[PDB]
Amino acid sequence: AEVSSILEERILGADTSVDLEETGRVLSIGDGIARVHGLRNVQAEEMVEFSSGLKGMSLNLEPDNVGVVVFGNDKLIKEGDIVKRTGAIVDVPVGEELLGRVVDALGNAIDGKGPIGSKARRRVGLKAPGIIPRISVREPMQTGIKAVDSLVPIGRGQRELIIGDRQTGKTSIAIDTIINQKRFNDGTDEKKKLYCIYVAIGQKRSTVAQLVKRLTDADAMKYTIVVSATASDAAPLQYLAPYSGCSMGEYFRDNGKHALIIYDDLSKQAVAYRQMSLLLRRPPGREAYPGDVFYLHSRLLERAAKMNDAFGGGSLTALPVIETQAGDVSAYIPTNVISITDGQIFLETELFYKGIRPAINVGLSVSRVGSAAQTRAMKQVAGTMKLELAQYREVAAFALDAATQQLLSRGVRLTELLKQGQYSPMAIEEQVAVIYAGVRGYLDKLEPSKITKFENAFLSHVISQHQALLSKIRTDGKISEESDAKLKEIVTNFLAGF
Amino acid sequence: YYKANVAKAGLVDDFEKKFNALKVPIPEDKYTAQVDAEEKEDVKSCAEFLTQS
Amino acid sequence: DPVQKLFVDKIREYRTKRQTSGGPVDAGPEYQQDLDRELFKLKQMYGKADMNTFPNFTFEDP
Ligand SMILES: Nc1ncnc2c1ncn2[C@@H]1O[C@H](COP(=O)(O)OP(=O)(O)OP(=O)(O)O)[C@@H](O)[C@H]1O
Ligand SMILES: [Mg+2]
Repeated sequence: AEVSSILEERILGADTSVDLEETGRVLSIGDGIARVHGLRNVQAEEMVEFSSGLKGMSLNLEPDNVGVVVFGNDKLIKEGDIVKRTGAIVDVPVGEELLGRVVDALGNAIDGKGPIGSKARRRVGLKAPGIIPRISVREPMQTGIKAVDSLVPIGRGQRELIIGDRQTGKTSIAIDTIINQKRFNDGTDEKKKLYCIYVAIGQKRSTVAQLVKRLTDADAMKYTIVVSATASDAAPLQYLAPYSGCSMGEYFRDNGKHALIIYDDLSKQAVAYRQMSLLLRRPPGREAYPGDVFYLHSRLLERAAKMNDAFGGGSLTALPVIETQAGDVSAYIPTNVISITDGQIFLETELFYKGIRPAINVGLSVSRVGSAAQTRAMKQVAGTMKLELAQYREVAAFALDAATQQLLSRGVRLTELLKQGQYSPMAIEEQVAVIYAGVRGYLDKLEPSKITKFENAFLSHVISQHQALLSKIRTDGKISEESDAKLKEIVTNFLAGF
Repeated sequence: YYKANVAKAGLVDDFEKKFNALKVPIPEDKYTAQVDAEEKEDVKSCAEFLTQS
Repeated sequence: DPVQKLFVDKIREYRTKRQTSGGPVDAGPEYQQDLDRELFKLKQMYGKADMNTFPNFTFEDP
C-alpha cells in the first residue's frame, strides 16, 4: 500500500523548469569519445550532458569541435545527437552524508540504500593547498600492522606508497588500516577519529563486494566511504574516481577533521588515462602513456596535506597502491609515484612465500617522517628493534661464536615477532608490549617456531589480567620507569609459565 | 524499529514476547565431581606425607 | 502546477493502479515464476528451520 504512496512522493516533486540552454551536435561518436560541434561557450573540463541523460566531460577544445569523453556506456549516443552544456566544472557531492555509502566515481549511490543527502558539492580538479597552510606531520596514523607501526611509521598528512607485485598483501594492509580506526572512531575525542575513504579503481565488482562485506563484518562502514570505479566502468570514470575520492577527503581535512584515502590502484588510473588520451588522438609518450602522466598523479597526491591550526588543523593521509611487474620497481609509473610520495612499503613475493606476512621488506621500506609521528613508547622500543634487525640482516645469508650466534637468534626472534594475520590489527600499546617482550632478550630462550604461540597467548593474557597497564601505557603514551618494571615482571612470570 | 519494519507485526510481537518469557538453561557441577579429590590430597599433604616427613 | 498535463497524467495512472491493485495487474506468469525463484533462493540462503516459530535447542552439557 505505502509502496505506491512513496512512489508518488517522488513524482510529486519534479523539475518543471525548462531553460534555454546551449547545445551541440555529435559529429562523430566512437570508442567512448564524442566530437561535438557547437558548444561555443563550453569551458575546459566542464561537464556536459547527452540527450539520454548520460554525462560527459569536455576535455579537448579544438577550434572546430569539442572532444567529449562519456562517463558511461557509449552505444546509446548517435550521430546528430544533442549535447547540452551544464555550465559547471566536474564536481562531486561531499559531506558526512556519504559515510557508509558505496558510490561510483561521480558520487552516485551504488548499493541502493536510497540517495545521498549531500548538501555541498566540490570540484574534483582543485589545486593543492599552498606552502603556508600546511604544518609538519605530528600525530601518528595507527595502521595496526606491527611491522608498519614500528619500522616504517606513517603520520597524518603523510603520503605512503604500498608498492608490490600482484597478490602480496597490499589491499590487506589497506583494509587493516581501515579496520583499526574503529577503536578511535568509537571513542569520544574527535582529535583521533579518522574517516576512511577507499577508492577501488579497476577492481572487479566481486572484489569490491567482498571488501565491503568485510568492512561491514568488522563494523567499519560507520566511517568508510567506498568510491568504486570497477573494470566495466568506462575509462573516463576510472580516470576520475581518484579525484572524486580525494575531494571527498578534502572536505574532511578542510573542516578540521582527519581523513584517510586509499587509491587502489593508481597503476590502473594511469591505464584509463592512457586509453582516454589515445582515443582523443593526443600523441603517445613512453610506453604509450601520455606526456602528462606524472602530472596526473602529482597533482592528485599533493592534496594529501596536514593543515595548520589556523586552517582547522585537519589532515588527509593518502596510501596509493601501485603494482609492479615481477618486482620491476624500475618501471615508469612505479618510479613516478615513488618520486612523488613520502614513504614506501615494499612487499615482496620472495618474502610472502618464505612465510613473512605481511611481506613488508623492512630493508627497503622508508618513511621520511620517521621519528616524528610515532608514539613515545613505540619510539623507545622500535628503535632498538630497528638496530637489531639492521645488524641481523647483514649476517643472515648463512646459518658460530656466542656473540654472532645470539645476534642471529635475536634477529630471528624479532622476525617471527613481526608476522601477523588478516583483519586483526593491534592496539599500539599491545604492539609495544609484544615488541618489548621480544627485544628484551626474553624470547631468546624459546624456539623460533613457537614465537607465534607466545605472541598470541601473551596478548590474550595481558588483554584481560593487565588491562590497567595497557590503559596506563596508552594514556601516558610512554614506558615510564614503573611501567617498565611492571612489563618486566609480567613478561618474566609469563615466559616461565608457558 | 524492527516491528515497525515488518508487515505481520503480530508475528514479530509474538516472537518478541516468547523471547522475553523463555530463558536458556545452565550446566551444573556434576562434571566437577573432582571435588572429592581435594580431600584425598589433604591426607598425603597434611596427614601422611607431613607426618612421616 | 496544474498545467503539467503529463504530471497529472502520471498521477492519474498511479491512482488507477492504486485502485486496481487488488491483485498484481498484468502480472503474467513471469511474476509467479520470479517470485518463486527468488523466494526459493532466499529460503536456501537463510535455512530450512521450522518456518512458523522458535525451534528448540536441547543443548548438551560439557
Ligand atoms: N598478513 C597476512 N597473513 C596471511 N595471508 C595474507 C596476509 N596478507 C595477505 N595475505 C594473503 O594474500 C592474498 C592476497 O591479498 P591481497 O588482496 O591483500 O593482495 P593484493 O596484491 O591486493 O592482491 P591483488 O593485487 O591481486 O588485488 C590473500 O588471499 C590473503 O590470503
Ligand atoms: Mg588487491
